Amino acid sequence: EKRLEQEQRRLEEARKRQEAELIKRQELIKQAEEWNKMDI
Amino acid sequence: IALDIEKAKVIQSSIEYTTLKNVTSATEIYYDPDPTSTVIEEDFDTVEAYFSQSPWLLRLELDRARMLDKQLTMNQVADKISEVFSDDLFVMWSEDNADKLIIRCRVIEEDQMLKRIEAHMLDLIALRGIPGISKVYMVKHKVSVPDESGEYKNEELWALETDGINLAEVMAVPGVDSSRTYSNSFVEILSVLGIEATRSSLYKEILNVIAFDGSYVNYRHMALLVDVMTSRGYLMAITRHGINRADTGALMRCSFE
Amino acid sequence: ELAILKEERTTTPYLTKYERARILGTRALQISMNAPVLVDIEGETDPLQIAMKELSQRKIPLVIRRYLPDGSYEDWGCDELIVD
Amino acid sequence: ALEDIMVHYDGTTRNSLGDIIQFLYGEDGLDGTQVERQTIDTIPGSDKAFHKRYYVDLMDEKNSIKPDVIEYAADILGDVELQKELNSEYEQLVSDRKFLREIVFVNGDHNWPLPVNLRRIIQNAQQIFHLDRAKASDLTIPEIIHGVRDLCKKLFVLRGENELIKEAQQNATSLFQCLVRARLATRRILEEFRLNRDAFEWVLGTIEAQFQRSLVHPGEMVGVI
Amino acid sequence: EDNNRIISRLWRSFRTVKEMAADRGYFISQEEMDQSLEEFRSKICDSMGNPQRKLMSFLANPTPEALEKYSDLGTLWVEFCDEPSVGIKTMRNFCLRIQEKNFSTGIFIYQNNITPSANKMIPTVSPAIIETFQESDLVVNITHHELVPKHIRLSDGEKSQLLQRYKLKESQLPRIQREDPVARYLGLKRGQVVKIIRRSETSGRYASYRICL
Repeated sequence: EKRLEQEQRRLEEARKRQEAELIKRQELIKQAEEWNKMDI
Repeated sequence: IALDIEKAKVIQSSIEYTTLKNVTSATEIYYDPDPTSTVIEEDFDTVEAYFSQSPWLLRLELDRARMLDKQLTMNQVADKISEVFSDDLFVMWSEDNADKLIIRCRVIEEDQMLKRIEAHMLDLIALRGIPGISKVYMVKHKVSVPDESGEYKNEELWALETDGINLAEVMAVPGVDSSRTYSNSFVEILSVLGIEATRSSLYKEILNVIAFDGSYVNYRHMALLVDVMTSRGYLMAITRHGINRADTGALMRCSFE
Repeated sequence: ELAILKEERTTTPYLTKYERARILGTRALQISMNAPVLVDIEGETDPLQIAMKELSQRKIPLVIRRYLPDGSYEDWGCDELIVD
Repeated sequence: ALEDIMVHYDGTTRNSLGDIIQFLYGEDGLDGTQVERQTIDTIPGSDKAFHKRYYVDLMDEKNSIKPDVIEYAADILGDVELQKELNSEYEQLVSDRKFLREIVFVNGDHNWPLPVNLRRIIQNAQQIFHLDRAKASDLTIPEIIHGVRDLCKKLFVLRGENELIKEAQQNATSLFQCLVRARLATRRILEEFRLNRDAFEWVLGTIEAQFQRSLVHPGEMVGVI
Repeated sequence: EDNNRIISRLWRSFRTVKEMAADRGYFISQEEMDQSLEEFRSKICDSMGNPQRKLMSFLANPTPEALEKYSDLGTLWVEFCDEPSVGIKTMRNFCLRIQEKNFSTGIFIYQNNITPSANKMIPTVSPAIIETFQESDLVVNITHHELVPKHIRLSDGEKSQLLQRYKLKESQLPRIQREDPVARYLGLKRGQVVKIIRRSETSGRYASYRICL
């Protein structure tokens, strides 16, 4: 059970990191879409 | 696809190079001044049914047997000719139910020009398949794969072996395991997959040559040889043009050749 | 500069067969040229046999200098190299 | 083409210019004459056979070490720390099986030339110490585990405390360590070979010494060979 | 029909480019990595199904791990070119776009071929780096081949540690060409070292190093 708890903690940490990186990524996606619209 | 013979045959047909010359049985040139009719009585029915520029008629008869064997369509051949010649030639093709599969063409002193165009047609009209792959064979391979219980059990799978090499194009064909396509010409392997793949392929070829007659040579010797041949970033042939083009001492190099 | 300190010596601690052969040859030649013998000789007369007897007892007064590819070297005494 | 290539004192294989051909001769640093065909025991067989051969359970009585082969069979059942040690050993074995079966030898071939013949060493120990008879061994499980674990760290191909040197040293003996752990498992030692203590230290010392003797000698002209 | 196969090949090239950008250290969202073929047709193909290469251009920034390990990693701009043949004008305007938006690295994927004049202005785009790939050779990801081991670019500190450990000079390492397919996949610049961890039948695992040219 101790091993399972540690595994769950690490999984939650990884999930938080992925969410933060996705939040950062969406800004770049928006900028890219705006610039591609500008080129058109 | 590996475990199904029908899909494997479909892939084999899709890969092999086939040109118009492969299926063409004979070609002929006729004089016919009426674009809306013809002089030949045999082809008169088909052309009149179709109808319901230069007078020089260029026709050619396709072998029905091989045309069927290559799983081709008269419409496909006509479309290929039209694509390669745009609208510079008016093309009519007989139906599949005709006694002889024929296709007629017309230009929109030209006899020599027509002969040259016919030669070019027989030369470089590509119907389907990867260029450079002359022949393809179906081969059964025995592979030992762990079972659901972890036991290793033999298994038979279908694979293709070709004549001629085009690694980059064949790797891109859908239905082909692009992560395992292999060639016995490591120059192409170097041009496609890099230098480490060239090292592995070179070792495999050398081991194949040595071990064909049942002989065994320790791994480290062949490893050293293929590490020497590929240590400069490119294949260094074991000749004067490979060895003597190094930075070694002049006295050492002059003692060889 | 080029010499490597005794504490940082990283080569093998064993006497390679080439080093063993060269050491035996040099010691045999030196004995044949009337060098002092550092072990007691019972009844032996062959210089090579005396050299082998000296080597087995770690009494050969020679030093191996092992040259690294960059030019630096390590000095190993034949009395501190392990011999099979 | 290959004349001026020689194994140097740092283990690398270089030509006359000093250019590196290999970072370790034969990728393991061994001599061509000191290797033999051996079978790695963790590769073949079904999962059930592997589990039966290598797993040891100290809680279930009928899935434990037989009591007639060990003197201390009374105070073994129910121990949890010793079970932790056994579980670590079995996890190491499973990792070795996965590494060999999925990366190195995908086709499952398990007969490969490797240094120091283990079968010969074991039968020599059995003949030397008279390991016949139904006598019970006095070799405790922690001694087996710690001895094999320490042995797998004394197979020096490269000397030095550098981190990159340690990584190369660990890489150079992966297959051989897999072989050693496959042969010198706890269950196999206690049941199949029935070694006692003295035989066990003799086997460990012999393995280490023979491995040291099977390395390549600096100054080999391996290119000409 | 042929439109379907063209779209499929374009989708495969897009997936390969995204994988390449991920390998070089930049961050690509997991949802974008698994962006399937039907979604690609929905987003790119028009009413007649024709694709626009201009809608596929994207941007990426290095992950914190890659940024920490490699301090020279900037922003990456990847653009597909509509023109089947690229000339001096198109390369010049691409260079202008890179310079005005101060991108560290720009990848320019063309369709058929690149004129020699366009090739002659690639080295003069400093300090930004412009790398060109053909569409045909990106259909298959070569780094997923069986014969191709894993190449990892070494940082400057690791390269220094390597040269100190072996007491080497840069000319004494095994070499890898700059036009080598894996070298172009990793965007190797002259003087950089890749570590290759390789299968070995004598020791299991063997790590080799090569230096670019």
